[PDB]
Amino acid sequence: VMELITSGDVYNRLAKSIAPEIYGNLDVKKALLLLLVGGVDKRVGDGMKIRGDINVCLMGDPGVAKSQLLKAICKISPRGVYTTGKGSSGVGLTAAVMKDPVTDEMILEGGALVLADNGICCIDEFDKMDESDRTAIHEVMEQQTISISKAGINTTLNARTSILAAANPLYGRYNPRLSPLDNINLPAALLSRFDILFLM
DNA sequence: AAAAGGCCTGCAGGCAAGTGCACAAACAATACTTAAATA
Ligand SMILES: Nc1ncnc2c1ncn2[C@@H]1O[C@H](COP(=O)(O)OP(=O)(O)OP(O)(O)=S)[C@@H](O)[C@H]1O
Repeated sequence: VMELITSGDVYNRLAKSIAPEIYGNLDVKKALLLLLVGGVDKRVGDGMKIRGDINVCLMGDPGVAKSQLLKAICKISPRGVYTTGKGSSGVGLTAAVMKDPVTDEMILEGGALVLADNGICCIDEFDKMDESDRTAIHEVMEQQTISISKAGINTTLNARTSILAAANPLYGRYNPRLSPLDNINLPAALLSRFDILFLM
């Protein structure tokens, strides 16, 4: 580590060595560096916690190869996990609980997110994620708290996670005639939870 | 085998494309009125 700190340019060094198979769009790789490092927080004590994690989202077309960037990152991040928008249903991605009848206890069956705790959740096709399911993610902005009160079980399960998403303009490639945030169908109550938006 | 939690798809939630068009006013010159020139 001392070797690295001495080797200099470490910031832009990693900013280059990230995604070391693709050249260009340096800025988004910069943001990905900032995400994977994360590592801040404010448990204010005797009061409100503050998520010190990053929620960066994209926007573009297949030509951007953003799914490759996701493979890159959540391969580079320890604990990282990948998925798609429609890959896992709502209850599939958040959590599924079984009231174990043997000891009548709580079993958590690997919600994508809880698996994602202390890791970066890669997400594709976030536009088609069936906004009725956008509630779970929307829940994630309020990090490390996924509360579920159904089927005789009413308890919480925390997931320290940073979410990386990949979206598409609804009109395909892009609508020049229309303003931004039209291309980006996401209701502002989602952007405001995101920190960085990178339309490409 | 059916009744009770949960989640998937048929009905339509909806509205801009868009043409018809039924409102209006001068409209272009109607139809007729009234002063003048000639026997
Ligand atoms: N800067 C780049 N360096 C190397 N390959 C690139 C670069 N930009 C695009 N590509 C290529 O673009 C191809 C398209 O990748 P895809 O995963 O299909 O795109 P994408 O990530 O799905 O974008 P979305 O999610 O459809 S918007 C990849 O296989 C890359 O090889």
